[PDB]
Amino acid sequence: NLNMDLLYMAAAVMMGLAAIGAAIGIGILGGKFLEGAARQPDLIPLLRTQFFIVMGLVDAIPMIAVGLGLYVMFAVA
Amino acid sequence: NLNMDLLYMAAAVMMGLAAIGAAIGIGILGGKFLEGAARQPDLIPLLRTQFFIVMGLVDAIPMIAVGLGLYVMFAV
Amino acid sequence: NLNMDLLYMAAAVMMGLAAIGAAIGIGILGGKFLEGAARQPDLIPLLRTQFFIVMGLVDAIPMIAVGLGLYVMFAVA
Amino acid sequence: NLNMDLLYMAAAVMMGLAAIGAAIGIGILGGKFLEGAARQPDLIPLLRTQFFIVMGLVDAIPMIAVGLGLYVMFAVA
Amino acid sequence: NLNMDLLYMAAAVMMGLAAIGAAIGIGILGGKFLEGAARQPDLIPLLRTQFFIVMGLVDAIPMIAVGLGLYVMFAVA
Amino acid sequence: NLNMDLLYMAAAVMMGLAAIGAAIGIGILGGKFLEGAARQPDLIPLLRTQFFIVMGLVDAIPMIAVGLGLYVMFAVA
Amino acid sequence: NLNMDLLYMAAAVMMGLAAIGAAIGIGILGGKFLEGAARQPDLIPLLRTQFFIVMGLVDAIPMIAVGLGLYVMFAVA
Amino acid sequence: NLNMDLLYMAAAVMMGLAAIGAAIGIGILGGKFLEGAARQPDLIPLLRTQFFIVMGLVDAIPMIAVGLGLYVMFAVA
Amino acid sequence: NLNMDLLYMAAAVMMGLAAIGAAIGIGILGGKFLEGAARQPDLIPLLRTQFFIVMGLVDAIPMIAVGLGLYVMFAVA
Amino acid sequence: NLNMDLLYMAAAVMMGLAAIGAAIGIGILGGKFLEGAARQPDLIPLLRTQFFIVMGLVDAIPMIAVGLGLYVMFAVA
Amino acid sequence: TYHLDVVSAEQQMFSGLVEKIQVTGSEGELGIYPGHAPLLTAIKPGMIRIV
Amino acid sequence: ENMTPQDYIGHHLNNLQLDLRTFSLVDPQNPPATFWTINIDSMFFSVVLGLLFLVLFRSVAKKATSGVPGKFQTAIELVIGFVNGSVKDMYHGKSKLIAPLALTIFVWVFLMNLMDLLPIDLLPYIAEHVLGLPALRVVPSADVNVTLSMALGVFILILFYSIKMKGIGGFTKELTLQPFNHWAFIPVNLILEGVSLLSKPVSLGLRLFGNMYAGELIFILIAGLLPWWSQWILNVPWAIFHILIITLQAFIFMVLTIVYLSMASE
Repeated sequence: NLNMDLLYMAAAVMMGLAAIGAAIGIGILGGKFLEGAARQPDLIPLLRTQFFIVMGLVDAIPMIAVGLGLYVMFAVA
Repeated sequence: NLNMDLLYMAAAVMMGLAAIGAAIGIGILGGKFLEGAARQPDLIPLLRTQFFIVMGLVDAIPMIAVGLGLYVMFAV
Repeated sequence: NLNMDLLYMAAAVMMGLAAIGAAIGIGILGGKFLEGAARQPDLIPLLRTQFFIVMGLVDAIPMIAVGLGLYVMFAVA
Repeated sequence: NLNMDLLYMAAAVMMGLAAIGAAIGIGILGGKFLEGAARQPDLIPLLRTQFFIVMGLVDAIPMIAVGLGLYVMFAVA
Repeated sequence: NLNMDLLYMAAAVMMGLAAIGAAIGIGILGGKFLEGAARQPDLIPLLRTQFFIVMGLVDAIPMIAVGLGLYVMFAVA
Repeated sequence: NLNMDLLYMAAAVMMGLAAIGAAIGIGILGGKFLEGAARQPDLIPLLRTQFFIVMGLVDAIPMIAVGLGLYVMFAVA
Repeated sequence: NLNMDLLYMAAAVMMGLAAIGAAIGIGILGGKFLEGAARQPDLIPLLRTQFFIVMGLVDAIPMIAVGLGLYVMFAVA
Repeated sequence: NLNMDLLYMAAAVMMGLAAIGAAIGIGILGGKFLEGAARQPDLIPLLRTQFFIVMGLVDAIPMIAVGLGLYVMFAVA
Repeated sequence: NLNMDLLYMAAAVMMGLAAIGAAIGIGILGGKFLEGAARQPDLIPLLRTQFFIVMGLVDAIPMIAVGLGLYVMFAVA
Repeated sequence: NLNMDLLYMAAAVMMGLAAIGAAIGIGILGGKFLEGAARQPDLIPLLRTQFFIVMGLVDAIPMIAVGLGLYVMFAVA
Repeated sequence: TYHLDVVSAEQQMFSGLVEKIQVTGSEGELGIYPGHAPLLTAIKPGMIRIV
Repeated sequence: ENMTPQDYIGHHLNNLQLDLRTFSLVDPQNPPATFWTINIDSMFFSVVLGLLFLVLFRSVAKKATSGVPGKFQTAIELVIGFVNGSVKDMYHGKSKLIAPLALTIFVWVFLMNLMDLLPIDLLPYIAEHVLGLPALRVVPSADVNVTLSMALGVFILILFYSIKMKGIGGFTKELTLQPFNHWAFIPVNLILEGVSLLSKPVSLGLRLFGNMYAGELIFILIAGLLPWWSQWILNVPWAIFHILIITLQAFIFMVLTIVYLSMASE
């Protein structure tokens, strides 16, 4: 009935917003690391590890959104 | 039942906007953090503290939005 | 029933928009504060105090929006 | 009945947009002010005066928006 | 009849967008003004005049939108 | 009902989008103008003339939407 | 009747989007032009020519979009 | 009644999105080209020729979007 | 059979979002490419190869979206 | 029946948001990579390796959204 | 730490290893720490102070 | 008096149109649907302003001496110098047409816009009561036609210059080849060049009309809605703004006309 038709739309919009936010934030974080590595390569691993540290926090909420969209689509239907 | 799909839609809107804000503001912050570390490589532990301090403020409202989305989704 | 199913969306819009605005404004302010503290580390307490001064100005209206959204959701139902 | 219900959404959109606009504009202005104060700590009393001069122009329209949103929410309801 | 409710929503959208633009553009302009006044603190009366000169150009269309929204809200509805 | 209010909503869309675009574009232009004037405080008339050229070019197209929205509101609706 | 009435809203959406895109793009272009003319004041007539060259490229798609919206709102409506 | 009307609505949204994308992309590309022209004015004949090639890639997709929108408007009717 | 009309809107939104994303991404990439060619004009044929390599990635999702929207528009509808 | 109309729209929204976010993030990252490569030639392979490393993280949620929209379109509808 | 030199065309003013310095840069006051990235700036008249 | 502000606004947005065929005064209550009904109010004020301009410029040109300049002659010498300096800045050709054309455009457009500063109801009340005309609006610039006629005349001048100084061969060459110069893009080149070419004068005319129209309607709304005691606090801050608006818009029209003509010719 209408239930699944609306639930697929809800999962689609939630996961789309999550993907947009995660992709743009990770791209900015990566671009700053790229400029910092271009400036002086002797600090590349240090900036690359702090990049992992920050990127860990970046994906926090987007992955909650992704998981709840998956739940809506696959268990609520 | 009939309004449930609408409950899920409102929860999805809240959880999408919260993720949008929590991604973009922390990305903006982390860019400056990375550049400041790239300038002052010794002060990195010092700067990380302030970064966490302000990150505590940034997540404040996205976490309210996520908790209310979870309440609407599962608790009603 | 029919009456209550729409007030949660009135709460949802206000709280999503308030979260987006407050988070992005606080991110910009914190980014500039971090830049200033990266230029002159010794001024960090003064810059921190000025940032805490301005931050209360930043999140005044978003807090009104969050308060009225919680009021609607938990007293108007 | 829709005459009562729809007015809350019309105020919700107004009080979301006004908050987003005021938050972004004040964040950008405050960031520039913070960077200027960081570079030139002697000029802080002058830059603060000019910041408060300019900030009253940013809030001019968003405060009309928030007042009309309160009016629509409460008086006409 | 129900027709009256949509006029409020249209005025709400128009005024909210007008406030978003009037806040953000003025914020950017004021941030540049403050950045330029920090450098040359003796040139504030001239930069302040030019800032007003451009700021008049900025908000004109938002002023039109706000006036039309006030008209739609009060006189028509 | 469907006749007048949809026209009002269309006009509101026109004159909110036009205000957004014109305000943001003029703020962007005025930021670079004010930045130039701080670097070369003598060349101000020449730079402001070029700014007037660009300001006219920017303002030309949103005014199409503004005038057409006024037409839609009053002549049509 | 609703059939023609909604066409006004469709044209409103189309030309508002066209106006926002054109205004923002031309504002960015003009800001870069102003900064360039502020770095090299003797060069202004060349940069202005180049700016016109690129502006003729920018506006073409917004211009045709606005023209087609005018078509839908006048010839069709 | 509402079949052709919705056809026009779909064409409107399609062409508006296409105009937004084209305007923003060409604005960014032209701004960077203007800056590169400003740095080395004597190199403009080469940078302009490369900008034309890149702007062709920019224009490639909004033109098929606009062509399909025109097809929807005129041919499908 | 109302089924046909919604498919055109579904194709239109897909193709418009694809056009926005691809045009803005390609403009951002090409702007840095042009600035780099401005700085080191002898390296242009190498930067063109690198730019093509990167551009082959930017258009990955947008070309899939455009193909699928074109499929929906003709084969399915 | 009613299912396919809404399912195609949900898949379209999901894929469009994915194409927006992935394109924007890859554009920013590639712009920084190109600016670094222009800054320091002969390090292009190292910077390309790092850029690929970041790009693998960037596209992840966009690729999940693309895959799930394909799944909806060609399995569910 | 880093090795600070203070010199003029006529004379060497100071030379020695230094943990940190305070110096007035062209656009504002600046502090230098060991491992600082390469930097070039004029300095306005005034005190430079050293540890 | 009894009136709905909606109708008060309605009357002011109407024009003393008159049928060219039958010579009959149209009324604001019922508009006919015949094309040839000249809108008299804007045109009547519009040529009057041009007559005043011509009269003043002749009254000063007929006496000006290279000796001690008068206080009155100085404003005209200043405006002549300003227009001449703008032309010399953005035009190098030998055409004697450009400078007087720009001078006329600047002065006439400035005069037309100035009418908006006047009280909105003064002249319309006079025309309705003393004379008896059904309708009147006195700012000529707010007419789309005055703007579009001037823009189309400038476009005709641009075409003439492209054909003559730039050349018809140099016009077909630019239209076909530029900006991409390749035969694959030539059909695209024609469309882009035509779209931009027609965009320029439409942009001029509709920019001027939008400015004047959106100032006049703001004045009309302020008059119609607010009570008399409160009108001044919002009317006065707007006229000060609109003075700069009208000056800037006349300057923009003149300079953009100069730019377009110079780009067409050279």
